[PDB]
Amino acid sequence: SHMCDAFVGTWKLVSSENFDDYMKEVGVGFATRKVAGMAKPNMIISVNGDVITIKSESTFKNTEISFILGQEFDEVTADDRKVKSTITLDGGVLVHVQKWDGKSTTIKRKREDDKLVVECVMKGVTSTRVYERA
Ligand SMILES: CCSC1=NC(=O)CC(=O)N1C1CCCCC1
Ligand SMILES: CCSC1=NC(=O)CC(=O)N1C1CCCCC1
Repeated sequence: SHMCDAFVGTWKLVSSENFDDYMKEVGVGFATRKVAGMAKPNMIISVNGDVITIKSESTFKNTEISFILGQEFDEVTADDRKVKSTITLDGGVLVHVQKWDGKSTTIKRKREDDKLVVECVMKGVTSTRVYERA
């Protein structure tokens, strides 16, 4: 058993704010922003030993990352950036940093009440996305 337990399960998007703006900041093109912004993903978090898996399933894309906390990995994002990612647990929050082309973005995932809150930041543009158990 582990503190990451609080994240495990199947989650459904219930609200999004400022995500088109965040995606613009990151450099996502118009057509991708439109189609990804329409997506209503289900997000499946699981843990097997030290390996955490986060899967997103939507009509836009079905993606998945697996990782060990603190240990860099290379990720291809749904908008086709090739980034170096590191995810750590800080004070109960999963902190995901992606670095590419001298740029960086941080994605925080946290449990608040019965929700899983996703906060995405690029420069000083923040987007908040709220998920509930499916
Ligand atoms: C735009 C949909 S993708 C997505 N959306 C979210 O709001 C949270 C989340 O973590 N993901 C992905 C990221 C890549 C790994 C699998 C999950
Ligand atoms: C909520 C995290 S956003 C995110 N995280 C990733 O780890 C991969 C990825 O592809 N994305 C975005 C990128 C913009 C297009 C929509 C998905």
